[PDB]
Amino acid sequence: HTYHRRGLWAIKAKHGGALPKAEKPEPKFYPADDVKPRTVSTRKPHPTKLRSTITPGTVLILLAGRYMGKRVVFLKQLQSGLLLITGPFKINGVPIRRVNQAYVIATSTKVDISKVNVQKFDDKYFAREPDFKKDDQKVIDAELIKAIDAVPDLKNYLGARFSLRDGDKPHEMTF
Amino acid sequence: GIDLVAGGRNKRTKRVAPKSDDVYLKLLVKLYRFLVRRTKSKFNAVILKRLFMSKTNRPPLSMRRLSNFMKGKEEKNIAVVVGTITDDMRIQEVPAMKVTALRFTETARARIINAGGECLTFDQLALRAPTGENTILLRGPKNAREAVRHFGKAPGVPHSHTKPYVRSKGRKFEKARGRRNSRGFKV
Amino acid sequence: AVPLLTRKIVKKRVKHFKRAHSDRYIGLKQSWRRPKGIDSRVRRKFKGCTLMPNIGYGSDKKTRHYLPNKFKKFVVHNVSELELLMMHNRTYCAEIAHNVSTKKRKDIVERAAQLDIVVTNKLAR
Amino acid sequence: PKTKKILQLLRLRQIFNGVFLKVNKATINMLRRVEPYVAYGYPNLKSVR
Amino acid sequence: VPGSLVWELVKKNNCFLIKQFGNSNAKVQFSKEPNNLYNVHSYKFSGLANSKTVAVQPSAVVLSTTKTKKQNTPAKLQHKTLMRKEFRKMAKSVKNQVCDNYYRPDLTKPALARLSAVYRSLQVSKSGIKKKNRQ
Amino acid sequence: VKYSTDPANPTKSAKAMGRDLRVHFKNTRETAFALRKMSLNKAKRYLEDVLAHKQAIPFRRYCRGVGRTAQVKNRQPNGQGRWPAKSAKFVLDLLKNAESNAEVKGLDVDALYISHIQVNQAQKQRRRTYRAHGRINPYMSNPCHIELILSEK
RNA sequence: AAUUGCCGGGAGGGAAGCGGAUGGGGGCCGGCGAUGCGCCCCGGCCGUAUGCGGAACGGCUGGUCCGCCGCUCGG
RNA sequence: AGGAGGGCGCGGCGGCCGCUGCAAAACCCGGGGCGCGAGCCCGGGCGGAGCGGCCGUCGGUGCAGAUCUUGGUGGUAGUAG
Ligand SMILES: [K+]
Ligand SMILES: [K+]
Ligand SMILES: [K+]
Ligand SMILES: [Mg+2]
Ligand SMILES: [Mg+2]
Ligand SMILES: [Mg+2]
Ligand SMILES: [Mg+2]
Ligand SMILES: [Mg+2]
Ligand SMILES: [Mg+2]
Ligand SMILES: [Mg+2]
Ligand SMILES: [Mg+2]
Ligand SMILES: [Mg+2]
Ligand SMILES: [Mg+2]
Ligand SMILES: [Mg+2]
Ligand SMILES: [Mg+2]
Ligand SMILES: [Mg+2]
Ligand SMILES: [Mg+2]
Ligand SMILES: [Mg+2]
Ligand SMILES: [Mg+2]
Ligand SMILES: [Mg+2]
Ligand SMILES: [Mg+2]
Ligand SMILES: [Mg+2]
Repeated sequence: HTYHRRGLWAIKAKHGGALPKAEKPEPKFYPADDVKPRTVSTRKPHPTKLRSTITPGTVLILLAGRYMGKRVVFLKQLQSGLLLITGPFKINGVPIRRVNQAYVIATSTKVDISKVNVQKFDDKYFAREPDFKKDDQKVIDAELIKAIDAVPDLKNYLGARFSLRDGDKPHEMTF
Repeated sequence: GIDLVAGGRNKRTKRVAPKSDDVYLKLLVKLYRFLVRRTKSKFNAVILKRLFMSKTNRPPLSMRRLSNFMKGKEEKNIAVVVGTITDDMRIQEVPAMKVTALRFTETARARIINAGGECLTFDQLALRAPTGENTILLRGPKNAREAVRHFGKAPGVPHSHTKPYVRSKGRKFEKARGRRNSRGFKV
Repeated sequence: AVPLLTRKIVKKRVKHFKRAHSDRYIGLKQSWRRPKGIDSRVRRKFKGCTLMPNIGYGSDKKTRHYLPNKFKKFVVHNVSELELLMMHNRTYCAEIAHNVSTKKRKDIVERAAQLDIVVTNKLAR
Repeated sequence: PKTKKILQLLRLRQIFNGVFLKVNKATINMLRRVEPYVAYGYPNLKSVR
Repeated sequence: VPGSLVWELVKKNNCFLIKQFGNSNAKVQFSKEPNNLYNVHSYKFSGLANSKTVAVQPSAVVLSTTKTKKQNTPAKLQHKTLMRKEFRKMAKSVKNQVCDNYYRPDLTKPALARLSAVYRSLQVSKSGIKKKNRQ
Repeated sequence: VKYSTDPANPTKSAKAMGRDLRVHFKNTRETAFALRKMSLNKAKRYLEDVLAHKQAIPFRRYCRGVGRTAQVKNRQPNGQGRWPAKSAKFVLDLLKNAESNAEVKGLDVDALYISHIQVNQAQKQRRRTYRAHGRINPYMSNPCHIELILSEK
């Protein structure tokens, strides 16, 4: 509940802000109606907040899509705000993908991914426009299968889909 | 539900425009709507209101009243009436007066001009006196009408001098049994 | 052209006020008539009865009289009446009158194509 | 009619309308006549603010 | 007879005014006269109630403005110019005879808008519409 | 003349018509309903049987106060049926007209069936009857128009 | 129009019709819904100044257009 | 109950602006819309000769009732008989 504009300072931004007078900047057709021109908007929409239970290397259950119920490891949160996930593709067959923060559930099981390089993966990599994608996927699992093998039973856990069964109350389950 | 009368709306009525369709009067109203918006003058506000008034609410004014209301104050003072100036034969001396009115009779216009005065329209008074400075606002007799004589208390109640509505005048038209003691009573 | 209207058109009632009991009698027409009987359920506004029009149903002033294609309609009878929409072609559309013949409809439709005026019934007749 | 008039002088023309009344003998006896129509008490700073 | 007086006489009914859909909120009004840039029944745009007026009609585009001292003489009331140059050169002349002259500067935007529509209308007249403008 | 139904096979069909025929409309409507898709030869034998009191006509509407016979028990389980002779003879005459119209066209009489039959109300004719206390009442007939189309298929 | 026949469709446990709200089925509609807009190789027009002709605005200066030239080069 | 304002519709007259044998009026339609509404606009059909809108003004100017008038038509009913 912090008041950013609590004080009339405005100078911690532009300390050397004592500057001079501003300098203000044929149609070939006239539209017959006074339409205010559309310029690009100068508003910064304050990027989305990551859920505090999702941290790099934590496990996610997918809630919708063609991979509903897939137990998947979380890697990174992209600039657009979509989480970066991998299956990995060897165990459950889920490739590298970006998923919305909704449609996933953050479990309390974690994996260390510190020595894993996820840098070239970003929003531009998923631009709607494959052999090298197979290589990138191939070189990101072998860096992660071993850490999955480090924890007992984590491999068979990641290779199974989550499902609700008789008598299961999602609002009581710990995960 | 909120306890209010007629929902709190105003039930009194008033004129916000002239009922007539005279284009020259409509042009006067537009001019004086502008003046009361952007000069904030009490004088101009009265002129705009009277420009909406009906014929019986703008009684005619005679020369006798004008030459006596404007007695010594006829220099650097324009007489203003929203109505008609009529002539008066009962007076012989007519001083030089500046008079603005909606209408002049041709005898009143001749009487003013021959005396050295001027007859002005309200579009000319706006140029001379935009805020109505050095003016005399005048009204004719509102209640000097034969119709008003029949108004008030009924003719057959005590202390009433209201005119009855009689088809003729004479000894056989409403003078007995209610008008003297020899026939019944006298109200 | 491209409609200038951008506010969404909302209707408080896309439904007609059919005259009460016009279903019961063949000779009663559906055009609304305000009931005026002393015992009338519809006049007294009992629940479950026929609805009565009132000023609260009126539509937004900014979008009223706009057709579904976001234009306002103007009926023309010849080419000269169609020329009057050339400066308003973003807010007004042209409808050719019902009794205009096929020969004159061709002329109006041609001139409106030159002027970029939209004709709502240009494929008729 | 007497209740209607008093609630007009207190400006309580609608249900769940609220006003501040300063205390004196004149106002208190006005309030006693419209007691069944009203709930009142002594406000604190948090209420006033 | 000034323009304010003429406006009140011709405002109600007129040989050029077209009214439709009655006198409800449905009413739609237009003007048919030349030297009425937007064909709208209003004092600002009226070709009958104004001493100074501009007309932007095709023939080549004819621009016409009226002479103030020739009101009593209709045969010499209109000073007409016919232009067959490029759009910008025509747009410059319209701005010169209407705006820079102080001859109705309030009409310079309606006049340039109408010149655009008239020139565009002539453009498709010589070569038929090959694209529709719905975007 | 336009009938209410087109043959849909005009070359392979024949029609017959009758206007203002002096026979009760209500009786003829039931007779026409009883042979709606009937073959021409079965329709003729059925109508002759009706004339001979061997087959009844089922009365389904316009049936209030009609007796029960058991000759109509098939295709009308309650016995409501009758033998309208005038309405049967009038239809038989139309069937013979359409049959000869088909023979002129060369269509074979066999494999001919009624694809359309219709009874419509003609303008009523006026007569008079006398009642008690010097009163006069209407006494009306209800003639009908009959339309008939035979089709091969 | 009332009212009736036929054809096709739909519904029905001692009325039906009616208001509101959805759904199922049908019948309609394409201004029912877009395909253009800024940057670049091909097609194709002229400033500045001039002679001349008409006709403007303000209250004597300055203005636009057209057709013709003779320098000019950006559209 | 009652009053008033603003509008919708019908028929003339004085004016203005139009339409129509490349199809007017009237009528029909599970056609499409506009208006809170009175109503209006368009589409398809039929029909085959006239019609509309705006301003002003005028009137034999708006129907569900009146055991309302005249005409036509039902159920009763293929019944009473
Ligand atoms: K029986
Ligand atoms: K049926
Ligand atoms: K009239
Ligand atoms: Mg309220
Ligand atoms: Mg009230
Ligand atoms: Mg006494
Ligand atoms: Mg509606
Ligand atoms: Mg039509
Ligand atoms: Mg019996
Ligand atoms: Mg008898
Ligand atoms: Mg007898
Ligand atoms: Mg019918
Ligand atoms: Mg129907
Ligand atoms: Mg008419
Ligand atoms: Mg008459
Ligand atoms: Mg009458
Ligand atoms: Mg009637
Ligand atoms: Mg009534
Ligand atoms: Mg009766
Ligand atoms: Mg009768
Ligand atoms: Mg009867
Ligand atoms: Mg019997």
